[PDB]
Amino acid sequence: SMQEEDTFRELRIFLRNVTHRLAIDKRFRVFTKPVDPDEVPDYVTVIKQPMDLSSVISKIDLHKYLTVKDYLRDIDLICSNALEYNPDRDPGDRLIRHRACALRDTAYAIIKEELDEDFEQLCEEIQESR
Ligand SMILES: Cc1cc2ccnc(N[C@@H]3CCNC[C@H]3OCC3CCS(=O)(=O)CC3)c2[nH]c1=O
Repeated sequence: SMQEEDTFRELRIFLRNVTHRLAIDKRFRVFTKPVDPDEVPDYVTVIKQPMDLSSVISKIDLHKYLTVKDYLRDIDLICSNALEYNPDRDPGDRLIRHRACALRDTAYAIIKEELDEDFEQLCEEIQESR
């Protein structure tokens, strides 16, 4: 219905705003675009589902997220990919891992403060009806 389409449009607006606020944070620059294979050639072989904030924006615009839970799965993926690919004790690896956890924590904190639980519940119930 028109009301359900209005609901998902509001969701997309909300998700674009959250994602933009993450994307403009200097700490998260490394997560804004896909990994360049010329810089990191074994990434594609090690990480089976690459995810980044530009891919998240594309997925929002392709109507791929019907709930905030589905969106947070991809944010969690950005984080888990970083922990998997950069597991070493070296400062480079430790920096990106800290940034990855910060990205995750920041996304969850924004959502905790600004997502209405009844709005998310509505999204989930519409999704479950399809
Ligand atoms: C998304 C991503 C991008 C990336 C780009 C370059 N190098 C990586 N990993 C290196 C693997 C071996 N040890 C050093 C690591 O690079 C650390 C470096 C810290 C600064 S940063 O801006 O977070 C880019 C990664 C990278 N690992 C990644 O997971």
